[PDB]
Amino acid sequence: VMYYGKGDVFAYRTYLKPLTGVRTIPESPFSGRDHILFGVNVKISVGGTKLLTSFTKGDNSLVVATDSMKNFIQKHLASYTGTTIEGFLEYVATSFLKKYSHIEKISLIGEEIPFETTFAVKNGNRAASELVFKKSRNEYATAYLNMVRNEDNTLNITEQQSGLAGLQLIKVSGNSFVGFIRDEYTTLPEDSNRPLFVYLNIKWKYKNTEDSFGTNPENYVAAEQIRDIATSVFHETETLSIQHLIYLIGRRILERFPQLQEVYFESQNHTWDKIVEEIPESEGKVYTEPRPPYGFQCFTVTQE
Amino acid sequence: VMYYGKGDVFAYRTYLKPLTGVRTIPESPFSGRDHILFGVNVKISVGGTKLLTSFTKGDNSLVVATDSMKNFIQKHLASYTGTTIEGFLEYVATSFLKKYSHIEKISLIGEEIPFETTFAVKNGNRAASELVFKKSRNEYATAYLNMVRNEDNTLNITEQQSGLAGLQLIKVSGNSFVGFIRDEYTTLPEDSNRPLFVYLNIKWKYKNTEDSFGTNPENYVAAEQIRDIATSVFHETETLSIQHLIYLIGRRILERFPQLQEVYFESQNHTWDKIVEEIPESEGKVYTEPRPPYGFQCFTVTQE
Amino acid sequence: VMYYGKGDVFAYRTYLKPLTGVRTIPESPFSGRDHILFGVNVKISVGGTKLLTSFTKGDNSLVVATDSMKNFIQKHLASYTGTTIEGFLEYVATSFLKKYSHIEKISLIGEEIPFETTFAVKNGNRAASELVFKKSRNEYATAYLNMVRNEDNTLNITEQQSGLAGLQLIKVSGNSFVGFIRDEYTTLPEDSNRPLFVYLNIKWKYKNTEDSFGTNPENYVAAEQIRDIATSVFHETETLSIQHLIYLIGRRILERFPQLQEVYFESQNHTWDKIVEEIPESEGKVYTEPRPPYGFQCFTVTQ
Amino acid sequence: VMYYGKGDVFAYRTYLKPLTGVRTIPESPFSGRDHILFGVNVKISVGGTKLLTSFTKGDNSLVVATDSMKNFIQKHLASYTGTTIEGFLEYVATSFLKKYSHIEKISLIGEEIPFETTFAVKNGNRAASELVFKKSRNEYATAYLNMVRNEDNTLNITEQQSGLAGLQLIKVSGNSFVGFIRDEYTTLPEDSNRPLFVYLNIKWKYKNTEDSFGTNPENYVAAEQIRDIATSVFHETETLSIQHLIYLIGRRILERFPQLQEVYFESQNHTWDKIVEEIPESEGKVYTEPRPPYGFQCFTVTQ
Ligand SMILES: O=c1[nH]c(=O)c2nn[nH]c2[nH]1
Ligand SMILES: O=c1[nH]c(=O)c2nn[nH]c2[nH]1
Ligand SMILES: O=c1[nH]c(=O)c2nn[nH]c2[nH]1
Ligand SMILES: O=c1[nH]c(=O)c2nn[nH]c2[nH]1
Ligand SMILES: [K+]
Ligand SMILES: [K+]
Repeated sequence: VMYYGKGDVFAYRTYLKPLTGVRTIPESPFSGRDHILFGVNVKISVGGTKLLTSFTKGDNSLVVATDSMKNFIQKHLASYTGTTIEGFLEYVATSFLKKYSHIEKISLIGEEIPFETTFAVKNGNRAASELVFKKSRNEYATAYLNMVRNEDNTLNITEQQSGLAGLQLIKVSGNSFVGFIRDEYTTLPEDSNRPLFVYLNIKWKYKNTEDSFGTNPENYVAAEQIRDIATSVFHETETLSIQHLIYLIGRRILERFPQLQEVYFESQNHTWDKIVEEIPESEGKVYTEPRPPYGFQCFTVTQE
Repeated sequence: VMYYGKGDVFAYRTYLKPLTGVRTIPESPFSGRDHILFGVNVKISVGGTKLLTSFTKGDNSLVVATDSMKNFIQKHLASYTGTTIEGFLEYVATSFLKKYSHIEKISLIGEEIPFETTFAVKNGNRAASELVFKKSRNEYATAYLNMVRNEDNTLNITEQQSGLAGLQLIKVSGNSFVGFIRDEYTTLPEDSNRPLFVYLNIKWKYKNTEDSFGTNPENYVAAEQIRDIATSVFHETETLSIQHLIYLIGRRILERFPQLQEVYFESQNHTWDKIVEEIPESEGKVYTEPRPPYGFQCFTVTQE
Repeated sequence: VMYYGKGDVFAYRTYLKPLTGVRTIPESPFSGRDHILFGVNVKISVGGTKLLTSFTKGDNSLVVATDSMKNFIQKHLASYTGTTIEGFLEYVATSFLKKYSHIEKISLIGEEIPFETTFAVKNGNRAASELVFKKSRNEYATAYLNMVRNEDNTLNITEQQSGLAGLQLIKVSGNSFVGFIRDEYTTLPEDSNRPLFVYLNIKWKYKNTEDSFGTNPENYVAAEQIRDIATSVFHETETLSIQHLIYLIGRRILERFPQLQEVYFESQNHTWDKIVEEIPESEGKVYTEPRPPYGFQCFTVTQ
Repeated sequence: VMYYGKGDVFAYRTYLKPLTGVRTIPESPFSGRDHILFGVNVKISVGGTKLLTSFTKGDNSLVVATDSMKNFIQKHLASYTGTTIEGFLEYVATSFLKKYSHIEKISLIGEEIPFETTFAVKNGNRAASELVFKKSRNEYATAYLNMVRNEDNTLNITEQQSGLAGLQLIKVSGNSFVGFIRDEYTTLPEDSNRPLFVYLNIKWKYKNTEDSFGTNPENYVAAEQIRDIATSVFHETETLSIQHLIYLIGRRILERFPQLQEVYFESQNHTWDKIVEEIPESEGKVYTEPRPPYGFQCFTVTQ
């Protein structure tokens, strides 16, 4: 292996072109993005056979400084005329390979830095502010792109993936975990009604990479829509396990977005431990945080 | 000093009595709390002269185990019939001093563990779920209560404070920082239009402790309402500094809630560094994260 | 309350004057610091009645920018000719009040950013490198100082405290927790031999603030020495609780350092849950991490 | 992809069999581990075609609960008679596949939870305590293993890697970064003498997986030895970049350990920004923390 690059390249852009013209689904009100404020955290990795002597001999002649990669990304966010993180990565990648002909491969990650709207009173009414936003440390969209230079100096995308990370969902009832193996290693009781708490990271891959860019926005799959599918399916389903839930989420995603080829889940179980099972004159209960060990699941659903 | 206790006592309750009957303000739609899910992280500290030998001699005779304090808190969340974190702390404190007559002082912190609503489709329409909620790692309500046992075995509250913590607000324009001291230590340029990014922790104290409990909910001051005041005032104000902003927020809080005696702010400056000042054919700009050092302000506004 | 300032002012200096000739105690090999690399994270807070209009009116006329306070701290680390964090804070505080006559109060915290030695082969044998150091995320020294301007324009230190933060110690055996209250709320079993795991933050105050500066190193109390007292006392003591342990650590500190007036402890309990009590043909056991709730204690011992 | 498992399975064992008799290298004093306290954080992942319906149908008939995998790991730390994390993973993997015939693949990660010795006064002199240890949040050893069941029902290790994570090293002088591309995107100045601060994660693969287990300790490669090679090489080398440094560390590792097939590096640059270039009557400088963006390098050296 031989790569180098820059991580935590934060870049915040005001007044990116808005995303509109999207295709709606039943599970989501999502209709676009205003883009008054657009934040992204970028990681860039580059490789190429001609970088070998930068390691073996300390020869920096063909080294693009990682600080210069940071400048490149931040300057390109200023000149980007598109509407998605996916399209921003394509713009950076193509531009970088065109600039540096000795680079054979570039890999990019972009993570949304999300902001939410806030309320303000003016002119006699309360409305969402066009100026003041709230930083969110909850779920966020992601994008991944890898591009190569071939022998003829043409460029090709070699992998693209979009995602939603950091979704944390708890369903207070309507979940069971029963019927698992009971042997000399089993101390977990069967539970016909648990408050399942799952962390979800969901990633999708398009059949046609062009649909990821937003240039024809009706073919874009928005992380907001994926989020809303996940919450709807969790609500709708008497869950039998996390494994069962994520399969059903993935099936719904692929049904709503026929332009997707596959969806990949990384899930974790953070369900609370029960303290009080019955409260006089109430349907409530009390729970608390478990010990650190967490279950996890990794699963792909494909159109096939 | 001589105290001991338990921290990170997480407790999650389903179906707490809902908070309703609140008094509204122009800046906020807030109208109550459903309390389908109510999470709190509690810290308890206790003291008393009769605990001295637990330190000086290793005599545990009068030691309530900190693990038992955890049980006490979690069991009392199950039996709590009120509607606020403030009232929950009062219930725990009074109950604990009544149980343990050798304890002279108790201090409690409760921090909300907030959950947000999610969307689900059922019966032909999309609506907010009554079952599936999203864990929020953004701003959260707080409460503080200290109670003492006097010589006659009567109990008194000796300090109460409510709060909002973890609010992170960025205003993209309409903020200046000019006119500060320019001497041999000054390298900061004057800036007539910066994207001010502030972290806010806001705490308030009631004139009458009873109003904090929710028993007559029209006198309660909700953290949600305080949040919405903060965002409105930030939007409304051409800010001249963070100091200027927080004074104005505090004045608005005290005007809207005459039952409050004072409000206290801890603010931090996290404003981004500018990278690109002018973009062809756009009003946008690009910014990035600053170096670690952060400014901060601590300020009290009183009805007087 | 009316204050403002700057936090997370990191400042690293190479080749600070070495601290040498500190009086040793039996529990610790410490006698000084080479200061090839000296790192500190500073927080500065300032107040004064003349700052009122910066809040009430948005008037920045008397505002020293917090960015300028960062420059002030960093430049003063370059000009500091002393040997301790405590003395550096005094130098910053005195200098700032002398510079800015409208400021009536300054509070400073300094937190060591610690670096440990590493091995390098020099002339065929391993020795400590004089160039390569390892950044440590374990325990670190601390210092606090509050200085005011009086009505007669003299400057006065009103509060000083030094400390050791982030010490995490686990003693595998030789600890009990028995005899506590057993009532309706008690589920914890008594334990005559637990692997007590404590986090310790230890703070001390000097009788004479000048001793904190290091100018006469013989009277300086080093956080490294406090660390080694804590480990020695934990080892020597069949503990009966954390409360019992911290009292005994405090007494030993005050006995070793008669120039101190007080020692203050903030401790937390992080003892593991036992999973396997007996292993064939072994004295060992298996444990795991507990649920999140943690006990804590706060206690002052005075000289 | 179709896998599931358990993460953050902490397990602490007292009095694991000591690791002794490891062949030493010049850069390191390491020859063994006392194992009075042995901590590991384990992650387990399992797969098999017979798990399909647990996802597609909600059928838990063939689901080993992830909670039960936690019990399995913790009980096997109690019964483990060997001396290394690598060997513990092999024991868990073999045992799990032998127990659960429907599982075709198991992947394990083990991360050391390191504890350092402390001083106690014993018979009038400081010595290392045999009871009191300090939890370290610095560098730690790692191990990875993937084992499969073949069609003929033999079990086979398909991947093994050991490592050292979290090493943070700063060399105050004797580092340059010059000669890189200067074009429209370049603002970084050349620097002939920077205080290079690197984070290093170093991973190695053995030619013969058995050598990783420690059964013949003479062939075991200890993370402590890798650490000390890295510090020695950093000290000895006038570095020309991180890229140059990690290549040289890798070559030294492979020279010292002919039983290794490869070494893999993940490095990050955290070098401070210079604030004060010259201090009167001193060789020292002042630096501060940079903005967040960090450089990184990934590189394999092969035997
Ligand atoms: O949904 C779950 N899947 C599992 O595999 C599991 N194991 N323990 N609890 C569990 N819950
Ligand atoms: O609002 C601000 N207040 C300050 O005190 C300050 N100092 N630097 N920047 C600043 N911004
Ligand atoms: O040392 C201890 N002190 C306490 O107060 C306590 N409570 N539970 N366990 C404890 N251990
Ligand atoms: O050692 C370094 N390698 C790099 O690639 C680099 N880029 N900026 N600074 C750097 N330092
Ligand atoms: K819709
Ligand atoms: K309203």
